Amino acid sequence: IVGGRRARPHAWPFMVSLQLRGGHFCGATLIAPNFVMSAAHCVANVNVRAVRVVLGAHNLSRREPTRQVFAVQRIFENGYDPVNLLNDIVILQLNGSATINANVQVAQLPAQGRRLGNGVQCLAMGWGLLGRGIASVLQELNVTVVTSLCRRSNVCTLVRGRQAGVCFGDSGSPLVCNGLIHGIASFVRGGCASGLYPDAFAPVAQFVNWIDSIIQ
Amino acid sequence: QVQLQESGGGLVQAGGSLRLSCVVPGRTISLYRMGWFRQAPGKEREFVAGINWSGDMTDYVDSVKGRFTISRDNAKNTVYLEMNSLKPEDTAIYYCTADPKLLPLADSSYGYWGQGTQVTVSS
Ligand SMILES: *[C@@H]1O[C@H](CO[C@@H]2O[C@@H](C)[C@@H](O)[C@@H](O)[C@@H]2O)[C@@H](O[C@@H]2O[C@H](CO)[C@@H](O)[C@H](O)[C@H]2NC(C)=O)[C@H](O)[C@H]1NC(C)=O
Ligand SMILES: *[C@@H]1O[C@H](CO[C@@H]2O[C@@H](C)[C@@H](O)[C@@H](O)[C@@H]2O)[C@@H](O[C@@H]2O[C@H](CO)[C@@H](O)[C@H](O)[C@H]2NC(C)=O)[C@H](O)[C@H]1NC(C)=O
Repeated sequence: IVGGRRARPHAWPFMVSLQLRGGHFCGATLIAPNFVMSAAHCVANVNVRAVRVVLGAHNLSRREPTRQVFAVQRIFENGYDPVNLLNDIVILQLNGSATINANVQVAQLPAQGRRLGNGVQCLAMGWGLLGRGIASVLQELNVTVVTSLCRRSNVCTLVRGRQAGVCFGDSGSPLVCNGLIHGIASFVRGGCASGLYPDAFAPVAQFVNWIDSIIQ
Repeated sequence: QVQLQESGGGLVQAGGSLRLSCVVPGRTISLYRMGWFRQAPGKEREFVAGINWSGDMTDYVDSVKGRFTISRDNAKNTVYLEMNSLKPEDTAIYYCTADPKLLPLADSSYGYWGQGTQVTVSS
């Protein structure tokens, strides 16, 4: 997250860190005690058996007893097309069930087919690049929905008046709009915080019935 | 849409030099990692070299360190592979690669691959 701010500790208990060799590489969202959702490109050509799903984290540079670590049991995608950047969404089943508490909670999803209009105010977040290196503390950022320079197959956002936006390592992280998870960070154009192109998110509302068919 | 068109292959004499290029046609998606893999016939794909989106970090295979240099040009969304002191064991189809994941440059988890170009080092 470029030009964002440190989140309050455990403000977004549904926020997840996906790690490889102990290092954060993508975000995800807890959508049931035994399922997280992230971006399909986060597991494309990865050895899923080594992916550690970390729940209840805040500062990735500190030892945190609030954390709950799971492994990935199964992968569920729905027409992910890397060539055309479509349906960048994956549901990862966990090898167990999370203990729901103050620091680990399930996210709420929108109704199937709910489209957001221009100007809707959202909150983006993640442990990706700051512009400075990877963030230690979870970062959040106020963003606004735009339908220009964006496809019907994405939810796009922009920061009005400043050089800020999502960056590398924020992929898979949620976009929260009116309390619901409406986006999964997918890609940026013209580099991070360009002020030319909006950041692109997988449109979660287009997949709700399918997510629900899996997580029940 | 997302494409990797390479150029700069061909023949060279042992000890020679060659420069390869790879463009990501259009400002369609900013890819964190860009690099080069290579494959000799009937052998496995080999990471050769890689680079950050910023250019602050690079990595190479130990068999090409000091001889090969990888550079990037975000303005022309290109990557280049300067190959010097070429050995016949460097003969392979060189593939330009790209990927969005924030992972080590040497991690063989690249999603985007070019068609490859033939580099043939003589003897
Ligand atoms: C569910 O998985 C966790 C995590 O397993 C680790 O991460 C995987 C990606 C893989 O690398 C595994 O080999 C790792 O073990 C399990 O957590 C482990 O549990 C044992 C016993 O408690 C402990 O010795 C390990 O250190 C734990 N690892 C971590 C990082 O917490 C957990 O046991 C699994 N649960 C079920 C239901 O099988
Ligand atoms: C910057 O964003 C925060 C948070 O945005 C809200 O909460 C997200 C989780 C998501 O639901 C977004 O779509 C929301 O817009 C704003 O904080 C809210 O502000 C209002 C009024 O100021 C307040 O009543 C709410 O309780 C706040 N919500 C939370 C969870 O903090 C903040 O105001 C935004 N700032 C600007 C200048 O836009």
